[PDB]
Amino acid sequence: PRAKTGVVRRRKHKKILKLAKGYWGLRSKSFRKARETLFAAGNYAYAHRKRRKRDFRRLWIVRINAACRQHGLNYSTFIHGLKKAGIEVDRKNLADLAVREPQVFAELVERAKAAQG
Amino acid sequence: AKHPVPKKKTSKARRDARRSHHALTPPILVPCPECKAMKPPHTVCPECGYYA
Amino acid sequence: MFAIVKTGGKQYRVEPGLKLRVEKLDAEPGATVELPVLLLGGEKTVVGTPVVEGASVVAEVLGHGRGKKILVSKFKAKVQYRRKKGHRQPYTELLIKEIRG
Amino acid sequence: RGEVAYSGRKIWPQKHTGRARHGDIGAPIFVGGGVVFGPKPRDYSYTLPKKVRKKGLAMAVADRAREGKLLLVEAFAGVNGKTKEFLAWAKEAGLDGSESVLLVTGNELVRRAARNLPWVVTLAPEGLNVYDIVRTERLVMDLDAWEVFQNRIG
Amino acid sequence: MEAKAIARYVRISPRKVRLVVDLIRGKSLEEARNILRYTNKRGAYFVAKVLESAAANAVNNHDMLEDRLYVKAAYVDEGPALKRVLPRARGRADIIKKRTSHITVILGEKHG
Amino acid sequence: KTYVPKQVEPRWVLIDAEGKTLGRLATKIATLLRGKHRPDWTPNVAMGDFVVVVNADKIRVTGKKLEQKIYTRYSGYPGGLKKIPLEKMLATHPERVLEHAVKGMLPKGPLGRRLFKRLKVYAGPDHPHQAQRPEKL
RNA sequence: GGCGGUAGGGGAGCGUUCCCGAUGCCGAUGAAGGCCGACCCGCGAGGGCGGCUGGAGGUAAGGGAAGUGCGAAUGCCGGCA
RNA sequence: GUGAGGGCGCGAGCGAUAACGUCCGCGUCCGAGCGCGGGAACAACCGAGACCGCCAGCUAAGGCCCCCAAGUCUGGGCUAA
RNA sequence: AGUACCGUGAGGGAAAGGUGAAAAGAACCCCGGGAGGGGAGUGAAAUAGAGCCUGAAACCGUGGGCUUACAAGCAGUCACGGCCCCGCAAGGGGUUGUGGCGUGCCUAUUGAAGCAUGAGCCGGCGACUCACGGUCGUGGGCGAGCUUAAGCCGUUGAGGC
Ligand SMILES: [Mg+2]
Ligand SMILES: [Mg+2]
Ligand SMILES: [Mg+2]
Ligand SMILES: [Mg+2]
Ligand SMILES: [Mg+2]
Ligand SMILES: [Mg+2]
Ligand SMILES: [Mg+2]
Ligand SMILES: [Mg+2]
Ligand SMILES: [Mg+2]
Ligand SMILES: [Mg+2]
Ligand SMILES: [Mg+2]
Ligand SMILES: [Mg+2]
Ligand SMILES: [Mg+2]
Ligand SMILES: [Mg+2]
Ligand SMILES: [Mg+2]
Ligand SMILES: [Mg+2]
Ligand SMILES: [Mg+2]
Ligand SMILES: [Mg+2]
Ligand SMILES: [Mg+2]
Ligand SMILES: [Mg+2]
Ligand SMILES: [Mg+2]
Ligand SMILES: [Mg+2]
Ligand SMILES: [Mg+2]
Ligand SMILES: [Mg+2]
Ligand SMILES: [Mg+2]
Ligand SMILES: [Mg+2]
Ligand SMILES: [Mg+2]
Ligand SMILES: [Mg+2]
Ligand SMILES: [Mg+2]
Ligand SMILES: [Mg+2]
Ligand SMILES: [Mg+2]
Ligand SMILES: [Mg+2]
Ligand SMILES: [Mg+2]
Ligand SMILES: [Mg+2]
Ligand SMILES: [Mg+2]
Ligand SMILES: [Mg+2]
Ligand SMILES: [Mg+2]
Ligand SMILES: [Mg+2]
Ligand SMILES: [Mg+2]
Ligand SMILES: [Mg+2]
Ligand SMILES: [Mg+2]
Ligand SMILES: [Mg+2]
Ligand SMILES: [Mg+2]
Ligand SMILES: [Mg+2]
Ligand SMILES: [Mg+2]
Ligand SMILES: [Mg+2]
Ligand SMILES: [Mg+2]
Ligand SMILES: [Mg+2]
Ligand SMILES: [Mg+2]
Ligand SMILES: [Mg+2]
Ligand SMILES: [Mg+2]
Ligand SMILES: [Mg+2]
Ligand SMILES: [Mg+2]
Ligand SMILES: [Mg+2]
Ligand SMILES: [Mg+2]
Ligand SMILES: [Mg+2]
Ligand SMILES: [Mg+2]
Ligand SMILES: [Mg+2]
Ligand SMILES: [Mg+2]
Ligand SMILES: [Mg+2]
Ligand SMILES: [Mg+2]
Ligand SMILES: [Mg+2]
Ligand SMILES: [Mg+2]
Ligand SMILES: [Mg+2]
Ligand SMILES: [Mg+2]
Ligand SMILES: [Mg+2]
Ligand SMILES: [Mg+2]
Ligand SMILES: [Mg+2]
Ligand SMILES: [Mg+2]
Ligand SMILES: [Mg+2]
Ligand SMILES: [Mg+2]
Ligand SMILES: [Mg+2]
Ligand SMILES: [Mg+2]
Ligand SMILES: [Mg+2]
Ligand SMILES: [Mg+2]
Ligand SMILES: [Mg+2]
Ligand SMILES: [Mg+2]
Ligand SMILES: [Mg+2]
Ligand SMILES: [Mg+2]
Ligand SMILES: [Mg+2]
Ligand SMILES: [Mg+2]
Ligand SMILES: [Mg+2]
Ligand SMILES: [Mg+2]
Ligand SMILES: [Mg+2]
Ligand SMILES: [Mg+2]
Ligand SMILES: [Mg+2]
Ligand SMILES: [Mg+2]
Ligand SMILES: [Mg+2]
Ligand SMILES: [Mg+2]
Ligand SMILES: [Mg+2]
Ligand SMILES: [Mg+2]
Ligand SMILES: [Mg+2]
Ligand SMILES: [Mg+2]
Ligand SMILES: [Mg+2]
Ligand SMILES: [Mg+2]
Ligand SMILES: [Mg+2]
Ligand SMILES: [Mg+2]
Ligand SMILES: [Mg+2]
Ligand SMILES: [Mg+2]
Ligand SMILES: [Mg+2]
Ligand SMILES: [Mg+2]
Ligand SMILES: [Mg+2]
Ligand SMILES: [Mg+2]
Ligand SMILES: [Mg+2]
Ligand SMILES: [Mg+2]
Ligand SMILES: [Mg+2]
Ligand SMILES: [Mg+2]
Ligand SMILES: [Mg+2]
Ligand SMILES: [Mg+2]
Ligand SMILES: [Mg+2]
Ligand SMILES: [Mg+2]
Ligand SMILES: [Mg+2]
Ligand SMILES: [Mg+2]
Repeated sequence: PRAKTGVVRRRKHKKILKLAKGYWGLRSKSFRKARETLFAAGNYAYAHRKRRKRDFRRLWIVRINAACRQHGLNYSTFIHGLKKAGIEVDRKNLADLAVREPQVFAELVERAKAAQG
Repeated sequence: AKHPVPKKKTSKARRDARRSHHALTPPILVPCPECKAMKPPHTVCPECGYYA
Repeated sequence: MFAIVKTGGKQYRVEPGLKLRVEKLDAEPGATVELPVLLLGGEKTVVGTPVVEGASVVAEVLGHGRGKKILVSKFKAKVQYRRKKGHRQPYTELLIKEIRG
Repeated sequence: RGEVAYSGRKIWPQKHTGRARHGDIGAPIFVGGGVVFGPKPRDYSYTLPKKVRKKGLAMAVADRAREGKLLLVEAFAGVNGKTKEFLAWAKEAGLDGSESVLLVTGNELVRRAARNLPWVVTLAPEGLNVYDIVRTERLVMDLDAWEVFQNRIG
Repeated sequence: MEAKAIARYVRISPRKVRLVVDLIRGKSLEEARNILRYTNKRGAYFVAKVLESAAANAVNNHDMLEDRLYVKAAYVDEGPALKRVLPRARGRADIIKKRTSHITVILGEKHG
Repeated sequence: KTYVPKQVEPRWVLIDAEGKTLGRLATKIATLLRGKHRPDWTPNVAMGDFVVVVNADKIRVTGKKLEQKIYTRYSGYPGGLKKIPLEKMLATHPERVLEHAVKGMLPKGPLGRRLFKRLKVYAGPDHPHQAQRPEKL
């Protein structure tokens, strides 16, 4: 019984070569190079997922300290407010209220200023 | 073969790029007073003739 | 009225009636669950003690569902170390209804 | 790479040649070279302990007996080797062709008869063997046969 | 209706004629005849010969009016190479590829 | 799913200059060039204020900076490193000081360049009185 | 409650060739192979479905035996750059 | 399998109270954690042991004037280089 | 095919198989010196048209969609926005503007993106087997026993002695 390669290898290559569609130049036409790229990208994506968090963690903090500044306080001071004033509400994200419903935000600014000191 | 030698296969893009200015241009032709045919300027041509 | 509910370990606001996908939840295929877990309102309701001591949001479990597959794919160089996991994450579809405060 | 038809010479020097490095086309890394641990004729047979061979035959027969398919007979009325005969004969016997029948008998003529049938496998008494037993859904045999079966194990 | 015409196996390099073809693409038939006739390239000869045989077929087989058809499209693909040796100093020997061309020219009715 | 801001409209400002400390002014200034004060802010977009400075010639600076603070500038040529003390800058084109001070505090990408155009520096005061001149401090 | 991992030890699986299964079943209303998918099942290697090609083969469930999986060896043959 | 080890802290010899030097002892990290945050960048220095997912949350070292998250924070001194 | 070719010679030693059920292998006309095309015609099929079944990949080309001439780069990846294409929809597909992040694969090594090795690219060929004997584990048969070798009879995919 001789088991020639047969279809197998082609299929494996093509399977991958699809994954690499769109990649610049020889890096989507040659199996070998595309593969090498995918390795990297796989690791990239997975590392950037963990990042996506950090990025918005920040994006929101800027907005907050932004509109939180208009009423008259540092993000630091403002946080200390709601963290002390019981409101574990507004996961930083939902302090998007600064954009729609500024009044609601403002409510949270005095509530904070107050119980803060 | 000897001393200087290309370090890396020219990219198929970087190649065609070099061929930027390679395209040709149409010959400059004109209708002649003689026949209705076309001549290049300043040139006696068949089906036509000239004058002195 | 805007209404911030917490659930599946994540905060989201909610409009009177609309579809929302949330971390999978233990409930019937088509039942109803309250997210008594709720903060604020569109008529200004600072959530004092973390949660409003009295308020609720009602929603219908429009159905469960998996999610488009992601390829978690580790690769450590010089060390022939490759790993390819497929991962699709479960969830459920809440249709909002009563934001009864 | 020894039995292949090529010669010994070193394809080329192996030093300041720029070419790879080699001995002779025989080398299994050539296309048209020798094969590696490719197959060579070998005896696949072995000696399965006798106790076991019998146990098997007994258990095989039995399995059919316990299934009710086993059916000893002596009444072979359709004699002269002639399929039609055995055909009609099996009709009576309750063998129609809905199930495969391993027929076992001493009489070569009964053999001749059933032989050409595509749902029957003819076989002498000494031929009894698990594979054939197991193959067919239905065992049926001559008394002289069933006897020389008990002879082997009884 | 469109109207094809193809010269296979034309013994000449692709890169070479492709230059001349790309000169007539999307052109008036009469203009092309004019260009090709006077354009200075070995490739003119072949591209012209086919460009013609196309118009021919266009009229005698697909009854388009010679007076209006134009170059709807026209390309040139590479046919099998033609390899020769080329003896070289100190005994090396490069193999010179004499390439070849398939030239297509499709013509179409002037307009509507 | 976080809010992405739409097409806003430039808010021109008008910062003074005289008296203000070089560094400390620049700081504020850039945070306007980037929108980072406006809550509706977003990195990828670029929508900070059109800052306009006047009388930059009257920028103050602590210590011997007028003498010590030298700028470098390397022409591609050999020995082409040409240095220049703060004095000389303020003497000649002065806004130049305030300009780079800010430039050096803007992000290094393309929009960082785009952001630089947003800044109009002078010494007069008096700019081209476009429209908005909302004074600030 | 544990779960980074090279050399290495252990375990479970996927796929190629061939055999029993087979005097069978799939198959021109379309076999193998090729091309294509944003679908379905599998953690995965894979498996399935659908359209296009292709024109005659293919081979379950459960087992069995191996010339059984390639990116590299200045590897070998060919094609093209 | 391994029998080239490497750096760092400490304790000695050698060395010149030289060396990304060497040679032992104890420990440690890299090796195999060139995975993640800090140190501009940087195996082994500080922080921490990555099963996968999350546009949640607290903190570690480090850091909070702008590039760059977060105080141009409060109070008392010193320094003019 | 021991041929072509290589070697003075002993001697080395290739590549190269497939239309179609049938030749029905394309009369005749058309452009062309011819080759080769277009039409006509044969055929179930002619992208079966003659080194002609299938016809993959690298590689070359025409057309279309998106994008690019103030930009800094292991070519990805994460986010957002534009444009084009699917779809009742919500969604989805293609492209890439800006923003964040990011030192190729293998090998060898105390340590490599490494200015250390290997690889132009693609396709196919390519490396832990087998026999006997050992040793342990393992699924069975029998057990103070267990088992047969060569061979003989039988069979021609039958076992038995
Ligand atoms: Mg193989
Ligand atoms: Mg598939
Ligand atoms: Mg992409
Ligand atoms: Mg990589
Ligand atoms: Mg945070
Ligand atoms: Mg607003
Ligand atoms: Mg509103
Ligand atoms: Mg030009
Ligand atoms: Mg005259
Ligand atoms: Mg309550
Ligand atoms: Mg790496
Ligand atoms: Mg290694
Ligand atoms: Mg490496
Ligand atoms: Mg490896
Ligand atoms: Mg109410
Ligand atoms: Mg020979
Ligand atoms: Mg020989
Ligand atoms: Mg030999
Ligand atoms: Mg010899
Ligand atoms: Mg040598
Ligand atoms: Mg070489
Ligand atoms: Mg060799
Ligand atoms: Mg040898
Ligand atoms: Mg050969
Ligand atoms: Mg051969
Ligand atoms: Mg051979
Ligand atoms: Mg019974
Ligand atoms: Mg029945
Ligand atoms: Mg000419
Ligand atoms: Mg006409
Ligand atoms: Mg062309
Ligand atoms: Mg010469
Ligand atoms: Mg060449
Ligand atoms: Mg003033
Ligand atoms: Mg002075
Ligand atoms: Mg100098
Ligand atoms: Mg000078
Ligand atoms: Mg002015
Ligand atoms: Mg668990
Ligand atoms: Mg593990
Ligand atoms: Mg195992
Ligand atoms: Mg075979
Ligand atoms: Mg059928
Ligand atoms: Mg049908
Ligand atoms: Mg097959
Ligand atoms: Mg087969
Ligand atoms: Mg299919
Ligand atoms: Mg099977
Ligand atoms: Mg092998
Ligand atoms: Mg390998
Ligand atoms: Mg190779
Ligand atoms: Mg070659
Ligand atoms: Mg080659
Ligand atoms: Mg070449
Ligand atoms: Mg040692
Ligand atoms: Mg040591
Ligand atoms: Mg050690
Ligand atoms: Mg040590
Ligand atoms: Mg030292
Ligand atoms: Mg360790
Ligand atoms: Mg690092
Ligand atoms: Mg350092
Ligand atoms: Mg390390
Ligand atoms: Mg480190
Ligand atoms: Mg906190
Ligand atoms: Mg702290
Ligand atoms: Mg701290
Ligand atoms: Mg102080
Ligand atoms: Mg002080
Ligand atoms: Mg021959
Ligand atoms: Mg021959
Ligand atoms: Mg010959
Ligand atoms: Mg000769
Ligand atoms: Mg000779
Ligand atoms: Mg050959
Ligand atoms: Mg031949
Ligand atoms: Mg004939
Ligand atoms: Mg013809
Ligand atoms: Mg005629
Ligand atoms: Mg003629
Ligand atoms: Mg003629
Ligand atoms: Mg012809
Ligand atoms: Mg002809
Ligand atoms: Mg025709
Ligand atoms: Mg017909
Ligand atoms: Mg038909
Ligand atoms: Mg066909
Ligand atoms: Mg041919
Ligand atoms: Mg055929
Ligand atoms: Mg194009
Ligand atoms: Mg184009
Ligand atoms: Mg399109
Ligand atoms: Mg276009
Ligand atoms: Mg760029
Ligand atoms: Mg990017
Ligand atoms: Mg559309
Ligand atoms: Mg539809
Ligand atoms: Mg709807
Ligand atoms: Mg699309
Ligand atoms: Mg890093
Ligand atoms: Mg080495
Ligand atoms: Mg070394
Ligand atoms: Mg090692
Ligand atoms: Mg390099
Ligand atoms: Mg070297
Ligand atoms: Mg290298
Ligand atoms: Mg070496
Ligand atoms: Mg290597
Ligand atoms: Mg090299
Ligand atoms: Mg070469
Ligand atoms: Mg290959
Ligand atoms: Mg036992
Ligand atoms: Mg025999």
